[PDB]
Amino acid sequence: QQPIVTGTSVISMKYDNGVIIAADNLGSYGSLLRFNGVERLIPVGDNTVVGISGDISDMQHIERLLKDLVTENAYDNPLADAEEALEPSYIFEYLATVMYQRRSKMNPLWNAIIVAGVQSNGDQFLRYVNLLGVTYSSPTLATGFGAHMANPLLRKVVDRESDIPKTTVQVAEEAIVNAMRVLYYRDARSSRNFSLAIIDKNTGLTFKKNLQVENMKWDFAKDIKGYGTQK
Amino acid sequence: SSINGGIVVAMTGKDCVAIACDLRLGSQSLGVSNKFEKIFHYGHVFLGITGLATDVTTLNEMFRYKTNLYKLKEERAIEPETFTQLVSSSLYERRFGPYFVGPVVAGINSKSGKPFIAGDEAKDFIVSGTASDQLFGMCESLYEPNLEPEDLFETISQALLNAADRDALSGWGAVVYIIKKDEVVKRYLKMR
Amino acid sequence: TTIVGVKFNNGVVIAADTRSTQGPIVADKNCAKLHRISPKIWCAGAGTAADTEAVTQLIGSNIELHSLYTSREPRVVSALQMLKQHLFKYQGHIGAYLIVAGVDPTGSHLFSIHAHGSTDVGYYLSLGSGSLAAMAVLESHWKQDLTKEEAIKLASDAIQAGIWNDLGSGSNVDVCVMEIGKDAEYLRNYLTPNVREEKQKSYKFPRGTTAVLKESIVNI
Amino acid sequence: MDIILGIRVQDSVILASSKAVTRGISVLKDSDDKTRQLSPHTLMSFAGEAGDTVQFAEYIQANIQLYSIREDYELSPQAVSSFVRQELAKSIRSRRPYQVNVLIGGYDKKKNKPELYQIDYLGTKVELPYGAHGYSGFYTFSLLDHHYRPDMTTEEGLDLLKLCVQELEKRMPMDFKGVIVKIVDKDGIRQVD
Amino acid sequence: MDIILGIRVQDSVILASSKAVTRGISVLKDSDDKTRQLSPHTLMSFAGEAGDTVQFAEYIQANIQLYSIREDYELSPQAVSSFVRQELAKSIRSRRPYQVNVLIGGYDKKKNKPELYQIDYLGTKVELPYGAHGYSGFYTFSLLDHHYRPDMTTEEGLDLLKLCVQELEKRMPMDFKGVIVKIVDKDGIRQVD
Amino acid sequence: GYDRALSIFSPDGHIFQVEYALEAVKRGTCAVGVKGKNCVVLGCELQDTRITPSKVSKIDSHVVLSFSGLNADSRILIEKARVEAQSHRLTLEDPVTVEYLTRYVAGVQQRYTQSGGVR
Amino acid sequence: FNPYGDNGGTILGIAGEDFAVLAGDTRNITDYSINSRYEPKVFDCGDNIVMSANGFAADGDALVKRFKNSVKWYHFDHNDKKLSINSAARNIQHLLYGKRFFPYYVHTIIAGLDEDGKGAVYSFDPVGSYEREQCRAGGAAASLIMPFLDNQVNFKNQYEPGTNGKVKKPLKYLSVEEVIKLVRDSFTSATERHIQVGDGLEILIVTKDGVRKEFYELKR
Amino acid sequence: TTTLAFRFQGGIIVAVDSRATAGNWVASQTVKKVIEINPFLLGTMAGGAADCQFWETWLGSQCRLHELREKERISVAAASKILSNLVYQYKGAGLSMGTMICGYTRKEGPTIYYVDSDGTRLKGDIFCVGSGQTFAYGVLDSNYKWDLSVEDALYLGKRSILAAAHRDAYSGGSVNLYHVTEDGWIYHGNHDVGELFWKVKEEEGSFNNV
Amino acid sequence: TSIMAVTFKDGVILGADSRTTTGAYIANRVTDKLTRVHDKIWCCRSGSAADTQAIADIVQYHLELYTSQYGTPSTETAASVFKELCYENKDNLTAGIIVAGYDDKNKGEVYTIPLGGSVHKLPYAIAGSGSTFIYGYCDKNFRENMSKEETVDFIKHSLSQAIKWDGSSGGVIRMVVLTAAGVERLIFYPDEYEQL
Amino acid sequence: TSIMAVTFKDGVILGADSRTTTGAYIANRVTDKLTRVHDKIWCCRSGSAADTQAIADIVQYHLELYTSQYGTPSTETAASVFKELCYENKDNLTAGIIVAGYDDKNKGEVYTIPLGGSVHKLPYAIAGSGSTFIYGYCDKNFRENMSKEETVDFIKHSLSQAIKWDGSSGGVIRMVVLTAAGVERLIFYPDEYEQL
Repeated sequence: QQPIVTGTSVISMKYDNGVIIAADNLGSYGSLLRFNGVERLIPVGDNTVVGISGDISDMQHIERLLKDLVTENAYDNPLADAEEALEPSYIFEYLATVMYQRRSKMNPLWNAIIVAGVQSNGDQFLRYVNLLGVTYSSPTLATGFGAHMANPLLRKVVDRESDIPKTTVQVAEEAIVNAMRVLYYRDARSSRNFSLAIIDKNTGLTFKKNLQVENMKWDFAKDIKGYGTQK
Repeated sequence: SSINGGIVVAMTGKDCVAIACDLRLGSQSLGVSNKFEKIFHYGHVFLGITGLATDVTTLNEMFRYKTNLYKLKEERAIEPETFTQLVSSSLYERRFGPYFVGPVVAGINSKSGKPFIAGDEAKDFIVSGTASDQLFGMCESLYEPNLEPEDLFETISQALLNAADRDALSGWGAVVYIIKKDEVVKRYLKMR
Repeated sequence: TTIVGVKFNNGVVIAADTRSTQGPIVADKNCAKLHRISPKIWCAGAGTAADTEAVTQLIGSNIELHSLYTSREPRVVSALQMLKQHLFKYQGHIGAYLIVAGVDPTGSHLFSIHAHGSTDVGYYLSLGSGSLAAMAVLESHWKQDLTKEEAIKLASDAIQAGIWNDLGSGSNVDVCVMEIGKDAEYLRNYLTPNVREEKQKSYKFPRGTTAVLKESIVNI
Repeated sequence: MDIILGIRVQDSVILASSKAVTRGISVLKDSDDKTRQLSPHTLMSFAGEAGDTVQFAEYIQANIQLYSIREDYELSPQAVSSFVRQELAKSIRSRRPYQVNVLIGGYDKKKNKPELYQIDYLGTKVELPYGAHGYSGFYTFSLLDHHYRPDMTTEEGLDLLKLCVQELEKRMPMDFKGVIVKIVDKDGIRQVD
Repeated sequence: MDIILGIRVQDSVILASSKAVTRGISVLKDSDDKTRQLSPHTLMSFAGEAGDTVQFAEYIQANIQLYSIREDYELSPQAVSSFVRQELAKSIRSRRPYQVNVLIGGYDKKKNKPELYQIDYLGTKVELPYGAHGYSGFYTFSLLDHHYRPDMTTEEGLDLLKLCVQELEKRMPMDFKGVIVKIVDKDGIRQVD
Repeated sequence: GYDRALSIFSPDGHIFQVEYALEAVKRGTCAVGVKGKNCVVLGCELQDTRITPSKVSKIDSHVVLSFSGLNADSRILIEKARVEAQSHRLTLEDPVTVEYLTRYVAGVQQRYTQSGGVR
Repeated sequence: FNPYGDNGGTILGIAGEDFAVLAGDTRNITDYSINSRYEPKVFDCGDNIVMSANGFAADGDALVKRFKNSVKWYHFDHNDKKLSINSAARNIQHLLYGKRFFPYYVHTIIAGLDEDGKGAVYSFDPVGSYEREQCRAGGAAASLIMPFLDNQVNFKNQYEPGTNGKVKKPLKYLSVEEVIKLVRDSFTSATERHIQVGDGLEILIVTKDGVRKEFYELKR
Repeated sequence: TTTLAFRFQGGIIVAVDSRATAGNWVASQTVKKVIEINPFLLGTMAGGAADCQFWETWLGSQCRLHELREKERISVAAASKILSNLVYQYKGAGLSMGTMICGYTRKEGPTIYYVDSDGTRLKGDIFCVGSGQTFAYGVLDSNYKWDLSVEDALYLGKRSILAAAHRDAYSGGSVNLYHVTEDGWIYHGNHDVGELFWKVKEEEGSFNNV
Repeated sequence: TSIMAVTFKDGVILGADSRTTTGAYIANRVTDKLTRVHDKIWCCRSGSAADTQAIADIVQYHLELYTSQYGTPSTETAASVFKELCYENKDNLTAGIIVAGYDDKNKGEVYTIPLGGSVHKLPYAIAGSGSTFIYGYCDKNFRENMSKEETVDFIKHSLSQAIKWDGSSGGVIRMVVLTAAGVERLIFYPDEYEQL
Repeated sequence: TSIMAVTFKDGVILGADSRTTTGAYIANRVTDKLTRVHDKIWCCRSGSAADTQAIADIVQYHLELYTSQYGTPSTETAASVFKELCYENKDNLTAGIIVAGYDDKNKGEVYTIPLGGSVHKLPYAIAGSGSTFIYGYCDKNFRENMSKEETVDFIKHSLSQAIKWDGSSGGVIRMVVLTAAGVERLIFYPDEYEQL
C-alpha cells in the first residue's frame, strides 16, 4: 500500500550481442540514505538478470519467488540445464502475471521490474513490468528517475532497433556508466556505488559489483557565488 | 465556460481571411437559441468569442467601447495586430477573476493588406471552443496554404460543419465570414 | 516545454522549443518562447504562457524606463531583482518559471527564477517538462571552456533531447546568442527537425460542396 | 422553484408567472405576483432566490422610473433589458450575487413591436419569441416549438399558454398554484385569466 | 414523498394513499395503488424508497398467504403487524434495509374490531386510532386530534379524510395527484372515493 | 454429510428402494379421483374428527393434492409444493398451473431417488 | 492505490465492403514520458479476427490474452471450427461484463469479415456493451481522426456541387488502398496536433485472403 | 437520450433516438437503443448501455427456457418481474438501467412495464425516458389518443423524439421506430433527425425560432 | 540542506552543503547557501529558498541603511532584524536562519533563528534536514576556542556525515571564515570529504 | 525509543533505553525493551509495543517448536520468522525489529527489520526515534572486532546522545551481551551516562 524502503532507478540497454542492466546499491528510507549494500540486480541462471526498483521488501519476495521457480523448473527435468532451462521470456511472463494478479487483488508488489536477458536463439530480451502489470519493451529501458534522464542519453545511442547491430558492448557500457553518473548528479536518492550486469550471447553473463561513479566534475562550483547579486 | 457551448474557427487564405462560428446558445443540455452570433467586428477587425455567453456579451461591449475611443483619439480604425494586443492586455487585467472566453481575431491590415489571425499570429488556422480538438483534426487535415477565397470558404465550412456534428453543445446553424480588403461576405450554412 | 541556458567563454546562449500545448493538444507548433527583456537581456518561460508574457512585458517596460532614467545599459541583476520581488509579492500565484540571460557592462549572466521568487545563478540551466532530458545532455557534455559554437551545439542538443523525449516539447529549436561586446543574435527556428511529410492527397473540395442558405455583404 | 413564461405574439407580449410562495415545508401564499412594471409599456417577471428577486426588481424599477423622470421619456425595452443585463453581469462578480432570472416583456412604441427578453442570473440575455426559466421550459418548449406562429393573435397566444400550463400541471411534480397572466401591448399592461 | 393515511372508525379501517409516482423531474404515473391485500380482512399500505416498498409488501403478502394455506386460517391483524414489524426490525440490521413505512388496517373477525397499526422502517409499531407517515401527519393530525371520535361511522370517517386531504392539497407544496381510498370492514376490502 | 448411495440399480436393472416405496404406497390408505367435464371429485373412505382433517390438502386456492402412502412424507411434499406455488406467484405474476406443480412434485420425488443419503 | 493508468494510444476500425482495417499508433506513454515507440496494440487473434483494447494497457493485454484463449478453447470444443466475428463479439461482451464491478478500463475494437464476407467492425465499452459499426475510432485522438473520415468516406456534409444543397454527394466504393491513404493522413494530422499520437502507425488489413500488416513511420 | 413507448388500438409504438455522447463528444450517432428480446418482446436501453443490453439478452434466454418448460409464451409481467428482481438483487452495486419492457400477449394485450435500476416496476400506457423525456411527454400528451392510427402513432413517436432532439443536445442522430403487434414487433425503420427536422420545419412549419 | 556555524578562537566559520532539491530531483547541485548581509555578517539559509532570499535581501537593505545612519551593525542587530521579519511573518515564511558574524569586541558570534522566529545565541549551531543526523557527533566533538584548522575539520566531518545520511544534502562543502584578517571562502569537494 | 545492536570480537551486544511514552507522558520509565526469543537470540523492539510484543511472543513460540523438532535455530532463521510476520502483516503492524544472536559458528549476527519487513544483515544496527541523532556518531565511531569494553562504551556513548536529544528516549541504558560464555545483562544509570 505504501513503499517504505526503496531502491530507485534501474537502467538497461540492448546492444548488438546482448543486454546491459545497471542499478545502484542503495536502500533509502524516505530521505534517509539508510541502507547502502542492497543488491537490486538478481541473476536468474546464466541468461537472465532481473533488475528491481521500488519497495525492497517486495523485491526480496520476488527474489525468493525466482529462486523457487528455478528449483521447481529443475524437478523431473533432466534438461533444466539445457533446452528446458528458464528463458528470460518465461521469467518475465511469470513476474508480469504475479504483478497483475496482485494489482487486481488491490495488494500490489510496489515495484518496477526490468527483465534483461538473451534467449536461447540469441535474441536480446528486454522488457519492463510495473506494479500495475503494465508491460512494454524498448531498446532502452529505465525505471523511475532514470526514465526521465537516462533514457534520453541511451536513446542517443540506440534510437531504433536498426541501431542495435551498430552498437558495441563498449559503447553501451560507457553510455550506461555515464547515465549512472548523471543520476548521481541529479537524483537525491542515488548512490555513487552501483552494480552492472552484461548478458552476452557469446560471453555469457558478466556481473560487475561495487562499481563507483568516477570522473565527476565539481570544480566549476568554486565560481558560483550567492544567488544573484552577491559578488 | 462550457455551460453555453460554442466554437469559432479562423483561417488565412491568399489575400483573404475567413472566420466562422456556430449559432447555438445553450444552458447545459437545454438549447436556448440559434441566433447567438459569436463573431463581432470593430471596423475591419473581426473578433470571435467562445465561452460563457455573458462574458461574450460583456467583452464585445467593452471592445466596442475601447475601439470607438481608439478611433476618436487616433482618427483611424484599429488594426488587427493592435487589437490583438488590446484583447490580450484587457483579458490579463482580469488575470485573477478571469473572463472565461476564447477570443479569435481575424482581419486584414489596411496598410499592408496582410491577412492576420490570432488566438501568436499562428498564420494557418485558429480554433476555439468546445469542439476545439475536432476542429484541430479537421483543419490540420483539410487546410492548404494560399487557398483562394472560394476554396477557403469550402475548407472552413467543411471543418466547422464536420467538427460541430461531433460536438453535442454546438450547432443549430453556422455563419461564415469571408474577408477581403475590399469586401466582406457573410454566409449562413444549414447544419444536418 | 524545454528551455536551456548555457554560459560560454564570452557570453551566454539561451534556447527553447517552440511547441505550445493546451493539455494534450498542440495549440501552436511554432510559439516563440524567447522573449526580449532588453536588447541584450532575454528570457524564456515555462509554466503558463500568459504569466511569462505579462511579467516579461512589465519588467521590460520598467527596465527600459530605468535605462532611460539612469542613462545606462540595463543590468541582468536588475531584471532578476524586479522579477524576484514581483513574483514573491504574488506568492507563487504568478506561475512563471524563467531562465534569464543577458550581457551588460559587468559581463555575462545566467539565472533561473522560480514562480515563488527563488533565484539561482548557473553556468547551465534547464526548465520545463523537458528539463530532465536537457539536463542529462548538459551534465554529460557541458565544460567550462565552451566556445560559442560548442555552446550553441550543446544547447540545441539539450532542446532536441527534450523534443524527442518529452511529450510536452517538440517542433523547432529557437536560439538567442548574447556575446559580450556584440549585438544579440536571435536565431528563430535555428533547427527545424519536425517538418510534416506531404499528405497522400489534396483535400481541396470542389466549389459548391457546401450548402449555403443565404449570403450578404457586410459594411465595414 | 417558480414558473415564469413569456410569449411574444404579433401585437403583444404575454407573461405568465406562478402564484405559489413556498418556505420549507409549507405553502405560505397562493396569490403572489412575481412581476414589477418597469414602465407603462415594459413589464419584468422574475424567479430565483427568496428576497433577491424582489430587491433586484425594485432596484431596477426605481432606476427606470428615475430615468423616465429625468428625461421625461420612456426607455425602449431593448435599453431596459441591456441595463438589467448589466446589473446582473455585475452581480456575478459582486460579493453577493443576485440569484435572479428575469423575463422582460415590452412594447416598443417607436417600432410598434412587442419585444421579449430572457435574462439569466449570469446576465445571459437573449431576445426570443417565447421564453421560460428553469424547468418550465423543459415541459413547455416542445409545445411552443410545435404550435407557435409569429402572427398569432393575443387570444391564440393565451390558448397556447393554457396548453403549456396544463402540461406543467400534468407532468411537473410541484403544485405551483396556477399562474397570473399579464399582457403588454400598445395600450399598456393589463392582467388576464 | 408519498402520502399514506389511516383512520380506524367504529366499524372499519379507512386507508388513503396518494396516486402519484415521481421519478426525478417527471410525474410518471398518476394512478398508482400503494397497497397490497395481505388477507381478506387485512390491508397494508406502504411508502418509502422506490423498489423497496413493493418488494417488501409482496414478500409479506406471499408469506401471509403461505401461512393461510398451511393453516387454512387467517392471521389476526395483530399477528400480521407483529410479523411485519419483525421483518422491518431485521432489515435495519441487514446489509441493505428496506426503507419502507407501512400502515396495516385489518378487521379482527374474532374480536369483531377494526385495527390500525403504524409501523415505521425502524420497526416502531404502534396501534393508533388514526395514523400517517412522513409529513402527512404534520398537516393532518391537528384535524384528526380536533375532530376524530371513536364512534364515528365510516361516512364520518371519510368526510374527515376529505378534510385532511383538502388541507394537504392546500398547504403541502407537492402535487400528489389525489388519493385512492380503501375500506376494510367485516365484509372485507373495498375501494371508495 | 451422509451420502450413501441408497437407491442403486440391481443386476436386473431395478431400483429396489423405489419399488419398495411403491409397496408403501400400496399399503397406504386409498385415494380416488374422478375428472368430469367441469369438476374433479376426490374421495376417500376415539379420533377427534376436527383435528383429523381431510387428507385432501390445498396447495393453492385453485389446486388440490391428495396422496396415498406415508403420511409424514406427504407433509414434506405438500409443504414444498405450497412453497413453490407461492414462489411462482411471487417471482412470476400468475398462480401455478396444475401441470407445473405436478412436474415440481414429481421432480422432488425423482431427485430423492438419485440423491445420496436420502430415502 | 490506483489500479489504473493511462498509456495513451489511438485506434481506428474501418469496415469496407469486402475488407476491414484496424489501425493503431505504436507509442506507449506514461504522462509526458515515452515508454516505447513500438509497442503494438493491434493483434491478429486468429480466425481472421483482429483486436485492439485501447486504454489501460495491462487490462488491454489481459483482455486480448483471454480472448485468444477463448478462441483456442472454441477450437478445442468445436473441432477447429472458425469463430464468427459476431460470436467473438458476444464472447468479448461476456468477458468484459464478468468484470462489471472492477472493469477492464479499455475501449475495445475488433474487426473482421462477416459470414457474407463483408467487412465488420464491433466496438465495446469497458463494461461490454457492443455495436456493429461501419467505423469507430478509440483512444486519445479519436476526436481528431473520425470527423475527417466521416467527411471523406461517408461524404458527410458534402452536397453535389451544382445542386445548391439539394442533392447529397453519392456514396461510392472505397478500395482498401484509398482507405489506407485516408487513415495515414488522419493519423498524421493527429500526430501533428495530439502529443500522445505515436512514432509509428501499424495497420492490420483483413480480407478473404487473410490478415496482412502494414507499418508507417509517424513523426518523432 | 430519449426513449418512448405508448399503447394504442394498434398495440404499442416504441420510438428511440440513436445518439450517444461522452461529455460534449458525440461517440456515436447510430446506437441501437431498442433490444429485440425476442420476436414478441422489446426492451429500451436508456440507462447504462451495457447493463440493459446484457441483462435484457439474458432475459430473452430466460423467456426461452420458460417457453420450453411451460410450452407457452411468457407474460410481459413475468418478464418485467424477472428483470426487476434481477436488478433489485444488484441494488446499490451500481447498475444503471431504465427500460420499458413492451409486449403484446393474448392474456394481457399490449403491455408496457417501466423498469428501473432502483427496482421500480410500473405498468402504464405511456412512458418517456431519458434526458429528452419532458419534451417527448410535451408532444405526446398534447397529441396522444387511443384511437390513433398506426401511421399517426408512428408519426407521433417520431415527432416526440424530434422535439427532444431539437431541444436536448444529448438526443438525436436518428429515430428508430417499432410497432408491437400480437403477431410480434415490426421495425418501421431509421429516420435521420436532421432530414426529419428540416422536413417537419417546412411541412409542419414548426421550429420557427430556428 | 545541512548548514553550520561554529565560533572559534579567531572568529566564526559558516558551513553549508550545496544541494537544492525539488522533491528527489536536484535542481541545483552547486547552490551557494552562504549569504552576505554585511561585510562580516553572513547567514546560512535553510527552508524556503524564496522566503530566505527575500528576507536576506531585506536584511541587507536594512543593515545598509543602519550602516549609513548609525555605523556598523552588530551581529546581534542583524539577528534582531532577521527576528522581526521571521516573527512578524511566521505564518507565511518558512525560514530557519543561522546568523554569524565577527567584530573585534565580541569576536565571533552565532545566532540561530528557528521556525517561529525565536533567537538563540549559541557557541555553534546546526540546522537543516541533515543536521538531525549529526547532533550527537557535534555535541561529542565541539569544544570552545578550537583553532581555525580544527574548526574547519569539525565542520567538514559533521557536514560529510550529514551529506552521507541526508538525501536533501550533498554536493560541495562551502565555508566562509570570518576573522579580524578578513573574509575567506573555502570549498571542499566530495573526493576530499567522502574519504573521511 | 533508542535501540542498538553491535557485533564485536566475542559476539553481539544489544542496547536500549527504558522510556515508554504516551504523547509527552512517560507511561513507563523503566521499560525493558530487550526481549529474549531464544536462549542466545534476542530482539530489540521499536514502534508499537502491542504489535512488537505480539510478534515477539509468536516468534518465541515458533522457535520453541523449531527447537523441539529441528534443533537450535540460527539467528537468520529467527530473523526470517520475524520477517514473515512483519511482511505478511505490514499493513496492520508498525514494527521495526532489531534481531541479534550468537552461535559458535557464525559468532554474533545482527539483523534489522525496518518497517515494511525488509531484512538487512549488518555489523551494527541503530533504530528508533533517537537513532536519527546518532547516525553520524555511530558511522564515525564503529569499527569491526572491538573488545567487549570498547563496544559497551560505544553503545553507552551513542545511546547517551540519543537520550540527550530525543524526548521519546531516556531512563536507564539496558544491555544484553551474547557470547560463548553466556548471556549477561547490564544496566547503566543516568548519573553514569550523562557525564559522558
